Amino acid sequence: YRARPPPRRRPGPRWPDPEDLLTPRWQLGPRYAAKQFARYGAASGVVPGSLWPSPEQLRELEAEEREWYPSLATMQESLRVKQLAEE
Amino acid sequence: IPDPPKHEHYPTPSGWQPPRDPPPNLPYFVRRSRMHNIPVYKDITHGNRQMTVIRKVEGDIWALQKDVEDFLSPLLGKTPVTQVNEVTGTLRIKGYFDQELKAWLLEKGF
Amino acid sequence: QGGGARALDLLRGLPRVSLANLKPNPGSKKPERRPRGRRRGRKCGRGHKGERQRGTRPRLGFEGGQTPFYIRIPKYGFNEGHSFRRQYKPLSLNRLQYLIDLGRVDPSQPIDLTQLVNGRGVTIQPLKRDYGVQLVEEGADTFTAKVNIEVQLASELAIAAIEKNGGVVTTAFYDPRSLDIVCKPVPFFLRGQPIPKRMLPPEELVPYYTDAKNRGYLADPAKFPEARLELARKYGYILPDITKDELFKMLCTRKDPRQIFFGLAPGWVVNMADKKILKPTDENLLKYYTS
Amino acid sequence: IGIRLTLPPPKVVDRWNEKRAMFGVYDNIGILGNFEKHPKELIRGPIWLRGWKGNELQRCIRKRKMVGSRMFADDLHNLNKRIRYLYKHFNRHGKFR
Amino acid sequence: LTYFSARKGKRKTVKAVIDRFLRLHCGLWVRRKAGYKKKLWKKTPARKKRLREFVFCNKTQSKLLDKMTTSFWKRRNWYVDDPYQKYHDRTNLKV
Amino acid sequence: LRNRVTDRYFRIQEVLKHARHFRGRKNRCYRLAVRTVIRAF
Amino acid sequence: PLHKYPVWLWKRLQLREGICSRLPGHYLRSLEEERTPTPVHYRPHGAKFKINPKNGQRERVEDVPIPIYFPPESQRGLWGGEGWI
Amino acid sequence: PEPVLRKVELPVPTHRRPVQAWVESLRGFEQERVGLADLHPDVFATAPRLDILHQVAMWQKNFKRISYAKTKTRAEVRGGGRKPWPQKGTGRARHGSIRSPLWRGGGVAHGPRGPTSYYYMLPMKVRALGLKVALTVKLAQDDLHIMDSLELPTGDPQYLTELAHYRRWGDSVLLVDLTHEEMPQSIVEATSRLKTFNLIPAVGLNVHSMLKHQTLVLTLPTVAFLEDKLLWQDSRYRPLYPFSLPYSDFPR
RNA sequence: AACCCCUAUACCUUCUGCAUAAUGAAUUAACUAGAAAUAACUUUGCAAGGAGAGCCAAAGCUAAGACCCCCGAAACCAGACG
Ligand SMILES: [K+]
Ligand SMILES: [K+]
Ligand SMILES: [K+]
Ligand SMILES: [Mg+2]
Ligand SMILES: [Mg+2]
Ligand SMILES: [Mg+2]
Ligand SMILES: [Mg+2]
Ligand SMILES: [Mg+2]
Ligand SMILES: [Mg+2]
Repeated sequence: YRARPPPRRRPGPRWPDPEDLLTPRWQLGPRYAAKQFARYGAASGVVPGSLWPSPEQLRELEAEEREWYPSLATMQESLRVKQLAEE
Repeated sequence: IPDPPKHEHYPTPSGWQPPRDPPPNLPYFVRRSRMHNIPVYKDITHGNRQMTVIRKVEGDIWALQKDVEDFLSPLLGKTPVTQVNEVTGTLRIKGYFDQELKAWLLEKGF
Repeated sequence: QGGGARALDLLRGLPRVSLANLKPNPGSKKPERRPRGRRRGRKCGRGHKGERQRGTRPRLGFEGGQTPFYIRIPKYGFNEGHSFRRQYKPLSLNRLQYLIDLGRVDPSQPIDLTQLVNGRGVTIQPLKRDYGVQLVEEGADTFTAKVNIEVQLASELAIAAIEKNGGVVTTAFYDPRSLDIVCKPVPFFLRGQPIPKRMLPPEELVPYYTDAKNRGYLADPAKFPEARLELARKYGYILPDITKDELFKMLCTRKDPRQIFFGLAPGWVVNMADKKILKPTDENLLKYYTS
Repeated sequence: IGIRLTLPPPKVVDRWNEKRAMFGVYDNIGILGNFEKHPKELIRGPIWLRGWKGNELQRCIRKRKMVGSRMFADDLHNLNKRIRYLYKHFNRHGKFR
Repeated sequence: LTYFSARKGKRKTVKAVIDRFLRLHCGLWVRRKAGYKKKLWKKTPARKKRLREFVFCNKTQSKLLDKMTTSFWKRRNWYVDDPYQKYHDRTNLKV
Repeated sequence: LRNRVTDRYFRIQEVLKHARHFRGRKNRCYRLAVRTVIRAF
Repeated sequence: PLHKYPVWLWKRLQLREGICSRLPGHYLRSLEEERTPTPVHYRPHGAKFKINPKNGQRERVEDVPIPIYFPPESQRGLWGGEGWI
Repeated sequence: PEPVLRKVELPVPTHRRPVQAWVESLRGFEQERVGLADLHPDVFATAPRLDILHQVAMWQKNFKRISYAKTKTRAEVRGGGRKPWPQKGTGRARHGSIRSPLWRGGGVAHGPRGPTSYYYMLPMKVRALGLKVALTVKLAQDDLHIMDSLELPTGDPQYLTELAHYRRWGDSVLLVDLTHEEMPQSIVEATSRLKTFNLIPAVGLNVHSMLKHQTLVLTLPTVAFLEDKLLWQDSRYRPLYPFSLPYSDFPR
């Protein structure tokens, strides 16, 4: 006999049907397309502009940053005030 | 793993020496590990069985055993207890002798 | 010269190795014990009645009703908040020197987490709450290499050993996300995400990293000359002039505080497939990543 | 009684049919193929058992997790009872604690 | 104990043990003494001082506390300024 | 894999071979013969 | 044996077949859309992250609605989204 | 005809010397001794580790085994819910259900509970060492033959059969070309009609096939491929992430 | 020399202890009962690293081998049927 062709990794991006009800919902997000771009680059077919946050997303990133990640001066100011009370 | 750079003076600050070239003229050979160190390891079982293993031995391992018997007899005051594993090219000694054996194999050209 | 060749030539005169004359190594296949026959059947090792023979003895730690040992000891916060304590993989000056002597870390270029991980010098586990490497002093007497090294914590004596040899050391903070990326860049690039910004320290760590005595990466550069002079007086060496060295440009290389990688800015997408880098030019995005 | 009175039909084995002759081919597909595929990707069988092993409680838990939404009602009910049964057995009974 | 969880098929840690005992990486377990905060007015200073010690467990208890905790609780940690850091490794211990 | 004993006949005869000269049902019925053959040995 | 499709998808598969398939798209969109109801009988967090007072760490928080029972009589009136608890 | 002289590409340990094999051809019946090939001693002259062959052979035989045997327990046999007769009074043995494992038609107490997997993974380095050992053993027992190519004068199987008989190649021969796509059509036609002469690409080599066939035939390109792949495992760092992701020097 | 002679208190379970006049068993056939972690040990691999991301490492670490039964209540609850 001769051996069957070696099992090979099917090349190129795998884009699933966004209509088939049995497609995993994780294979249909923008994050999945971002991984396809990273693996195959321009051959993916992903518009690179979709890789950065959109204006509404950018507003949400900056809001969560302001609330939870204070500036250097604010943290230094907080340490100064806290240090005086202890002293 | 990168091959070690050439150094003007040996041993290096860390203490590393390369194997001697040409290889020593002995019946056995001790190859260095993939990281270029001498393959002497201490081993422990039962919480109390201190053992030193010499690995990666080529050639006649029964000659290496005799040499290790003669090197370590004065230090112990008696013949060391050893296992010779011809299949795996491994010598096993009862007791911790990793530092002495390393310095001694390094002075042989291995 | 001996046993090695003596085995291959001893194989020439033996039957062919086939699937019919193989066997496991002696001592590798302990036999199974089955409850059959006189020795192992009958009561089968389970004893006679009680709970044990019937398989119904109480849980572990139960003592028959006496208030158990593990319950009558008082609660004490030995392990309280263990999961929010920061851990630092120690890097010894013995281990650093050894990595350089074996060629696994390159002292001719800046050394940060990526170079130590890639040289397999340290193993960082951000998921186990590692916050980076602490440079520990062990091996300071015999350390001779001059390096530009960036760690997260460093001992004064470790700093003295670096700076006595003409090297530079800075302590820099990495948040757990930035730390995970700096430790394994390739997996992050395979996510197709813009390079994030390195976050600032939390308050409790701001004093450490704005202090020149720790060579903190947010510390005032004008205060470094004095602090480097103090350790030289303390430990009795003459501080070298590193501005005179030919590698001085290399010794000065420091990442921007918001920067994870040398030469790459926040907001860039690395295209490893085409070996390209995509930079956004939108003002709102560009302002976000430089802030 | 209980022992057959004639020899059973003789069993002929083709030691060189295509399945036997090629058995094991590509088991080194990773180390010989630049690790593009793992040998576990050659395993064919239930979706919940490919490249994975466990005791019977783990298998039942794993099958319930992965295909349980697709199981027939009688089979899913038996699996629920089997998990509960093995849960009590492995956690509460036995010689060793 | 839970030898096999219903969700993960894994053994579970008894959290009672985590709240009372400290595991050193060498395999020793450290506890407080029972009753060190009870009725101090009737206990002598020598007794009070004994009650304030951090003490080691015996082999049987160590083996028991090892079985009631999973592997996570036996890993080497590198906490910064750990008060117990020097107690994690043994020195000059024969057999 | 269902494994069943297939040569039980021969296991039985090994006892019955020594019981053939006994009297009664303990010269043919294994349950009875096995006890009297052990006692005989 | 296994079903090809998870059982919980069976009702959705039905909407792709028969008369339901031929229903207007805008109506079929309304069915699928399962918007969160306004909180009525529970007080929402108001934030996605909160500081855990016990250990002082920022943890994520989620709003889990309270199951509401609407008696058939409520379908003739206007209860403002209130029901039985 | 200039000899085909193959030298080893990868550096050989100074203390060791290469081993050698005749280079042969399948273009004629007597076309042995077409050249002389150096072989890397660490791949073709490693310690004969039959215990490692058994490890790897058993991992191949079992790691992909899924058992589909299954029995019903007393919980799963039809019916059997009610207590057959009262606990006391009848003079019968006491029974809780007619599908206990004591009853005919009852459940199975400790039967197979498939589907059952047998998956496990020998460390990669052990799996690579088993390949070297099998190669070392084939050479050492004169069951290895290096060819320059696998081209035949014809695609007729009888020729390949007669050629093996003439050269004393045994009953089973394992042909290894470098690539599936670039196999000569002649050897493809001959081996497809045969049962004991099996043609595989280099990536399909394995301990179970090398042990099953008596004779192992390798083209010279295959040898270089094998030396490269197997000696890589001896000099590699511990991984930082799967070797399928980009590395500095890998692949090639 | 079949028997006569001599020696010889079925078996299982259960017990301090059973020829026990304590349990179970007419007999034959078939069926009918030890399932797995923690650690350790043994045997390989690689080794200040190991592991085919994660996890461990102050000779470790990977892999493997080897380990924890059967039948039995009176009940309790839910939904049907009378
Ligand atoms: K009696
Ligand atoms: K009695
Ligand atoms: K009685
Ligand atoms: Mg009766
Ligand atoms: Mg009594
Ligand atoms: Mg009786
Ligand atoms: Mg009784
Ligand atoms: Mg009776
Ligand atoms: Mg109740």
